[PDB]
Amino acid sequence: SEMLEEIKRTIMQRLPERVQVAKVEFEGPEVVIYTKNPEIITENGNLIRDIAKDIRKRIIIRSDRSVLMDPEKAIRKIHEIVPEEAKITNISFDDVTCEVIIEARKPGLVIGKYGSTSREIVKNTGWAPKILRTPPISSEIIERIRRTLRKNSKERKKILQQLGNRIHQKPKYDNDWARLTAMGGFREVGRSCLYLQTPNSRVLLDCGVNVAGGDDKNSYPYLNVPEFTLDSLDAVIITHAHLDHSGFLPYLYHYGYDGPVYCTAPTRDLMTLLQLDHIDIAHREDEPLPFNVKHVKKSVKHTITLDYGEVTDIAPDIRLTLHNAGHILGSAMAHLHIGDGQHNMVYTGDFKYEQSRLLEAAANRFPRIETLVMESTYGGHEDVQPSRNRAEKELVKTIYSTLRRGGKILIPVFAVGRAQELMIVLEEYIRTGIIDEVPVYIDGMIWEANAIHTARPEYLSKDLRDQIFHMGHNPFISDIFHKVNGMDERREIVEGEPSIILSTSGMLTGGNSLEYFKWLCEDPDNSLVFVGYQAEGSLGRRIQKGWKEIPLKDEDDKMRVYNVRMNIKTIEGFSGHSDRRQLMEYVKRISPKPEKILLCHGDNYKTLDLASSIYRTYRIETKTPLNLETVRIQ
Amino acid sequence: VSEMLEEIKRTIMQRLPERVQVAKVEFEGPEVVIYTKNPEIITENGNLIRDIAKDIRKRIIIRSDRSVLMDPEKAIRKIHEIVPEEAKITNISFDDVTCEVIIEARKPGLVIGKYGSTSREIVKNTGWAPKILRTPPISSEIIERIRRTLRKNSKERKKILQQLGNRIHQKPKYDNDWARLTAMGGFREVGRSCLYLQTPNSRVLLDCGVNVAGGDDKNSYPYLNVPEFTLDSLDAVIITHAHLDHSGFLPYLYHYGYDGPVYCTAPTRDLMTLLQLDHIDIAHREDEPLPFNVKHVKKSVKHTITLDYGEVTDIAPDIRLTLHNAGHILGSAMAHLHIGDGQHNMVYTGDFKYEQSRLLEAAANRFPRIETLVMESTYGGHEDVQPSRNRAEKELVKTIYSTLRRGGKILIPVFAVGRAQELMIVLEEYIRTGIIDEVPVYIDGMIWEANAIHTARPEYLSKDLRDQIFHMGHNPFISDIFHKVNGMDERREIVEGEPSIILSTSGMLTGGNSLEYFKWLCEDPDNSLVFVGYQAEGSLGRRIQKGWKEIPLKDEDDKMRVYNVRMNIKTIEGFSGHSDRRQLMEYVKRISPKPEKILLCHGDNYKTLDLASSIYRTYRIETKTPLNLETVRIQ
Ligand SMILES: [K+]
Ligand SMILES: [K+]
Ligand SMILES: [Zn+2]
Ligand SMILES: [Zn+2]
Ligand SMILES: [Zn+2]
Ligand SMILES: [Zn+2]
Ligand SMILES: [Zn+2]
Repeated sequence: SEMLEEIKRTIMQRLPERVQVAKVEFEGPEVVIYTKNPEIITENGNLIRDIAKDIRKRIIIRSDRSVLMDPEKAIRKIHEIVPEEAKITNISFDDVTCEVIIEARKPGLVIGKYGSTSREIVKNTGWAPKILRTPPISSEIIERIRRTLRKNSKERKKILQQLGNRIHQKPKYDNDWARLTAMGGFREVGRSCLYLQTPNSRVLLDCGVNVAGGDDKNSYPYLNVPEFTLDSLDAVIITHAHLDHSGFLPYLYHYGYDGPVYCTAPTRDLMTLLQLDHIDIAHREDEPLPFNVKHVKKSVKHTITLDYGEVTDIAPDIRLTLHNAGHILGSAMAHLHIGDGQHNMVYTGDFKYEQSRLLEAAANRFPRIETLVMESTYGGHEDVQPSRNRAEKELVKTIYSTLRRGGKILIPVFAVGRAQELMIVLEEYIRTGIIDEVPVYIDGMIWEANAIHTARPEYLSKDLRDQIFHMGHNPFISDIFHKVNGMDERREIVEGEPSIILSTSGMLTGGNSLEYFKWLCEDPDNSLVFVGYQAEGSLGRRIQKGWKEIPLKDEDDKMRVYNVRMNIKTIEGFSGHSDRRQLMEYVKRISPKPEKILLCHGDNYKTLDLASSIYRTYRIETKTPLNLETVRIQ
Repeated sequence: VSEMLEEIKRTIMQRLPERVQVAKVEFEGPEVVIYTKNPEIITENGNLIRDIAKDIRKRIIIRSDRSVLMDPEKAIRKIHEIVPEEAKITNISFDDVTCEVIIEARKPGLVIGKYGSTSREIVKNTGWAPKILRTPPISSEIIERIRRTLRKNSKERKKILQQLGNRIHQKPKYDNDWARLTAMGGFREVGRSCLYLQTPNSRVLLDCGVNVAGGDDKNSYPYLNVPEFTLDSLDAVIITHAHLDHSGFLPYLYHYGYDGPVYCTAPTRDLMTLLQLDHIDIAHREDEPLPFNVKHVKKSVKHTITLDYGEVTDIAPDIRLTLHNAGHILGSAMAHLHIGDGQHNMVYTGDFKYEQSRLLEAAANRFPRIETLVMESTYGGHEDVQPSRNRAEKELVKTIYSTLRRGGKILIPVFAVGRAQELMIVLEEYIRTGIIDEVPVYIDGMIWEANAIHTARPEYLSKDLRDQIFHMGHNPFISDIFHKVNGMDERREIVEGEPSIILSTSGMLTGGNSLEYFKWLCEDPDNSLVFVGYQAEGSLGRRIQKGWKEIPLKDEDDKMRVYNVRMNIKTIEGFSGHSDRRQLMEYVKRISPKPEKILLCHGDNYKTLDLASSIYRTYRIETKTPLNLETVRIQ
């Protein structure tokens, strides 16, 4: 409140009057300078950056509300100076960031050669143009998120006002120490949740849920831990959108959390999609779910989207940076700069240290690092996956076999994960004629997630991105695929001609895939293909492990015993997690060599296995904490 | 007040005869107290009482109701009637809380009377319960001061127990799915021993010490600023032994609003308060801040509950505590915590010597069900094997007779309680025999006052020594050999005087009287210094022990002055109150039930890891060596 004034005074004393400052706000992680002279934005903020580096802050310049053009009139002036050439799809406005969102067929000519066209836009309207390429298909989810954000301007500004007020304070105490407390997904794969404590700050790294249909004592993170109180909590960071890592977030907002959430733009989008489906599933089966739609909305309002590499002040003593995890669209690793920096840490979350058809390999270059916290899903020597090539041949073989038998191939997948990777490869192999021309069916859920993909292309692999937006080969539109919604429709699918099915609930735990499974499991011609990791507990793993006598609800709700006779095939070398050797290589090749390693998100016996392996082959101390244990970082 | 309580009361009384004229049943601390209107029932060995006690697994105490207790003044009159004078009484005290009359006499057997006849009659006549004691050879200023405090706060103390008892005997709120221990001090170090046990229902501190090695606050005090620690949720504090590195921070808690109990042995409590008070006096005599005062030490006493070795006591709805002899110091204990269903119990050792000393019995190794064991590791690491004390004794005499005939004094710096006691015994015997030249040995007032407490708590001393003082009258703490030193003028007269033996307060040279004698005798080659206890990192003792000779400190007129050491520095290994490398190892072998997990504390970093490395390699038991803010899960 008072230390902030000194920050404001420093700005004004370093700035010319010509820059007509209206007010200086502390909005969230950043400092905002509002000017009554829009042309100032246009000029080089080099003097601005000189100030930013001087006070060690991020500084944004925007136009004051007074010098902003009425959106009505603002649109005319746009069409005036483009004009039709770069055919414009849509124009939107953002009352908070003072940006005009412009999506067009050819974004280049919205900008102008030396960025001169957009220069004219700001100079004439006062709006910062966000030049964006037209999405080949709109994503209902994003449209909704935008409506939420739009209609809640006033409220969002105050949240940012207050959040920023907490963030740029001088720390209350010295930074003697730092600690990490496990709260989930340790010596298990499930409720990934990690709790960082400073004498000043309390942050939660991931906040997930165990999807496996079991006890509450096994499905949720340990909030009942003495150290964790909700009021003390300064921020939640969400690596990627999988419910393993994000599913418990809406519970927090139900229990009265009032703070920020940080993640990549895709993460926020996918997250919302997955959580919303999680409501539809419970409403479908008549199961008491705690969080309503409202709690997802609150989550969205308090979410702060971050680009990869974008350094962010989230607490008086904590800078956050997100680096590409390359596991799922928008998946990220958290690098945390703590205090004086001498003891920084990195959390991986789920990651893959290999370029996929969809994503760029996980990052491995960072600022100074003391401690590394990595997943160990496929840890333990026995977990070397086969080469991408071999993995691909294997699939083709299975499908051809089924197709020749005249059957269908069911591949159960999460709405986002292996699904997209699978779609790229299948599209290609069919179109090329490596696989026989056969319809590939896809759950609305996956489809809707794909929409998000094409809409955040910057988060895809360069290779793929350029293939879509420069070469015009977009696999997700292909006539090969057919969108699926309604059990009514699905009935026809299973009764129809030999085909390939992608359906929701990655491990066969409820959802659509289960219903397909019911219909197809009793025919030896059909085959079930496993691609993702099958967690312990899940029916998927039970099936995989060889279980062939499964009891389920009937056409009505009658319990019926199902004698599985269909082919069960697991295809290794496709998972979103880096394999055993890749994990070990990731440690060999790091930015600064870490001095301590923690292992999480890993099956009990695989975690211990990797730990000794790492140490004996690299002589680096690795801790393998149990679920309620705490490790010191500083 | 509570329904769970009333239920117990009914079950108690429906199993009692009309003859037990029961006034009321109270829950007072860990125990259930039956007040009776018929004192003659106290007399009978409550065979039915103990039966009820085992059946409900609670501890039951019988007392006379305040109704049938005779006036204190009137009671005294009735007592002197029945001795009548032969067994010469020294002092008579009363305790409103326990309904107990305390009597110290020259001949206690005559106050009991054959067949307990006399004592029985005192109950019949006054309603008071006679606690009979022999009058100690020396009275303890500190023990008397405590007793006064307890008398003049009985009103409050009665209420304190009533609430505490009310909290303890409740049904556990949540299941006992998990248990965990947070290191808060004295881990990978020796300094602020403090340990935080937490269940879903209960929060207990094991030890609460101060790193006497006075430096930064961030290094001297335990880490209470850990998120998981609240003072409002803390159910109990357990103090193993009176040493400041285990007990010195306790008064801070009460300063900062702690309202709960402290558990320990009677001598521990007494010794505690002595060292705690001395620590306060030292700071104020040396113009230095300390975040607690006398006021707070008094509060600490008010809330203290003393226990005997092997006394099972309900601490929390899901915790039972038993203290076992640690053999380290007078009253030194290990803690056995029976948690929940008892499947995942733990033991904390504190400091301990797994060997019989002249002064104390060997550290207990026999316990009921255990899963986790937390032991000290001061002398971990293969290098830290100590030679037999028979050798240490011989090697000590050698040094003495050398320095003594050279025209020099022998300085031994010791904490008021510790090696001082042991040393005095072995010293007394050797001069009396004539193995040592007869020279006067000077003691600091502090060690003397500590001794007083030793002779007042006989039952905690080794069986041998207990027998030799209280049945043979060979009390070594009386020998004309020793001289109590108070004031500064006496100390100067020893330095200029003719050579002899010195014992001075503050073990490793922190300050106090210990630093005074040093700044008088170190520049003389004739003199020498002997280390007998452990030397912690942040001390001058540790520096002088490792070969360092030059130091900067203050003079008479508080002047920054140089001090050059020419004297002999001889360390006598094989006398510390900590069991050495061989004994620590042996302890793990002979431990009653084999633990399935071991945590190491109170050890030097490199030694801790060394030991742990060897524990696992030898016995293949998981050993954790947690850093100072880490948490280990027990269940
Ligand atoms: K809590
Ligand atoms: K605290
Ligand atoms: Zn995961
Ligand atoms: Zn994931
Ligand atoms: Zn490109
Ligand atoms: Zn000790
Ligand atoms: Zn100690």
